[PDB]
Amino acid sequence: KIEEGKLVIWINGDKGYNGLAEVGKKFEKDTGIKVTVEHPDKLEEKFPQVAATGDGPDIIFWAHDRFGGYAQSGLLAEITPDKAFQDKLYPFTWDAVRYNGKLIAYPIAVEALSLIYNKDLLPNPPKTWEEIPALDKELKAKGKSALMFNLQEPYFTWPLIAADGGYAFKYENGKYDIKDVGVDNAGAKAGLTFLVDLIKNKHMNADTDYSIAEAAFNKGETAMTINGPWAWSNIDTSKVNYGVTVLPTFKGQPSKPFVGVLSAGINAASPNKELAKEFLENYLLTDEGLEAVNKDKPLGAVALKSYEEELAKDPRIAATMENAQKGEIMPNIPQMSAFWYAVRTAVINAASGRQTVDEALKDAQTNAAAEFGGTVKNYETAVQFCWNHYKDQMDPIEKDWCDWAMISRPYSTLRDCLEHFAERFDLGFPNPLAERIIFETHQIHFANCSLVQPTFSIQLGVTRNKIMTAQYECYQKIMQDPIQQAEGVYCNRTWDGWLCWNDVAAGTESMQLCPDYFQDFDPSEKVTKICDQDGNWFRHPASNRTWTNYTQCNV
Amino acid sequence: DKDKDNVAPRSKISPQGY
Ligand SMILES: OC[C@H]1O[C@H](O[C@H]2[C@H](O)[C@@H](O)[C@@H](O)O[C@@H]2CO)[C@H](O)[C@@H](O)[C@@H]1O
Repeated sequence: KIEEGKLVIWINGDKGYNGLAEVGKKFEKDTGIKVTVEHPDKLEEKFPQVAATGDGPDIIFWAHDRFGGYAQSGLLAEITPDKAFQDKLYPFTWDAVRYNGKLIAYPIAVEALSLIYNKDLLPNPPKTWEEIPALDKELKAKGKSALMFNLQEPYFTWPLIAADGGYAFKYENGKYDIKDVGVDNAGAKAGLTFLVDLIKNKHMNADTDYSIAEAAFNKGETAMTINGPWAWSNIDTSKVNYGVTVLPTFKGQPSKPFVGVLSAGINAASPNKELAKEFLENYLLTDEGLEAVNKDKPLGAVALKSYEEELAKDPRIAATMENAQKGEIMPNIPQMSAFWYAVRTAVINAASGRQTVDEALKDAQTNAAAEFGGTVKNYETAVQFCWNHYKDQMDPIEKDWCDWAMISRPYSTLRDCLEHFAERFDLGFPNPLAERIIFETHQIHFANCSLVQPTFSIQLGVTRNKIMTAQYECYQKIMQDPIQQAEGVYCNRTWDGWLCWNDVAAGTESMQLCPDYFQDFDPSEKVTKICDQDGNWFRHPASNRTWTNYTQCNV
Repeated sequence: DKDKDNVAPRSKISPQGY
């Protein structure tokens, strides 16, 4: 239950929460109502989980893109500002929080990514992405790098991916057709290729995250980064001589950041909706409230016209809005959660070399579409979707079901799909439903094959082929040999994701050599797996998932 | 052997992984 007579507010950890707490202080002075500001990790995910049970904060801040999904889930109160109040904010900021014709949140501020550069290293920053390699080469000669930014969140890579023609959905005539998706298209491929080539050529590192990029920039090690207005405070503290400017072009077209409007929604389960409204309209959305938050971490271009006017001469804000005009306002529709998850997965897979750029985008769009059109809304529907595609691939090739060359790609894609959706729905992998599905293929497709091992009669890459061949062998072996012939309590034979483990007696630590799947695995080091005193494979207590110890493979 | 994936995914080694 949410407690009545106070306000709990959630906001992300990169924003000015200390400044927002000072606004809370003013509210409590006047009204006696205590305002607590929190910044949980993964709050955009945590909000719908706790609010679904009628719990959570009274007020949730995020960019507007997540809010339609929240509204669809019944988690948000419709807000009711009057005409006089609406007039105090820019019409286009209201449009960002308008979903099915209703206002679902209060708009706070317009955010867009810019190119941030170190004037002491690079007084004339590059106008194009194409000149960044040669520039990095020069800088590396001096112990510096050209560019570091957060590669882990697709927000930061989308500007490049969109530049030459990637898009989420197109807003035409007031509507979004969620069947027309621009993730798997030539322009997205060109921009993602360019990003991947930067990594291949060691101009960037696939592991770079927010904290690493911020620290490299703020220490003077990298001449450029990509970030939003919230980041300028820490730069100021570091005393780097920086400029904020237009993002580089790609193939002669602007980088297109996805523009967010920091927004504040009211939990449908709050017993304090009136207090929340008062706080938001009469304390936060005033020149004085917004100043308090902005002084802590810059907001960007605020939605309140009076304060936006006061700050409009900041060249950093001007740069922010020039980038915003080149990009596109994010949709607020429910499909955004799946869109972002898709782009994240594509980028991670392509940047690591796990998939080609073409395969990464193609799979990302396929699995996103499954959610966008409502076919897949949970793991049970996901598994049905993965199986149905697999069946469609296997049915016409029946005479070749025992030929690894014909079935390897369908079988690998089956696992990619089952595992994608497990991660998506916060489940482990392997898991019992996915295992049931894999056993089913062994039963209906592979039962006439003479061998436990896969055998022959585009193909998978080296690593994937090694993993999938081992997987197939493992399931076939379980099918062959269900029985335990010895007396006693035994863990059963099992596939852990990477390796097959024989049945063993309760209270055994089984050992095998590290698999030769990865260039950074030592195939002379050991993998261990514990079969507990009750005959159950050990589960890691941090996750409660059955867990093999690969920690020594990698050292 | 350079045709193998470079880096084992850390997430699969973590307590959340395999
Ligand atoms: O990376 C995907 C992520 O992008 C946006 O999140 C931004 C947010 O808008 C900014 O305020 C800032 O906090 O950085 C975030 C990126 O890490 C979308 O708003 C978000 O829904 C999406 O998952």
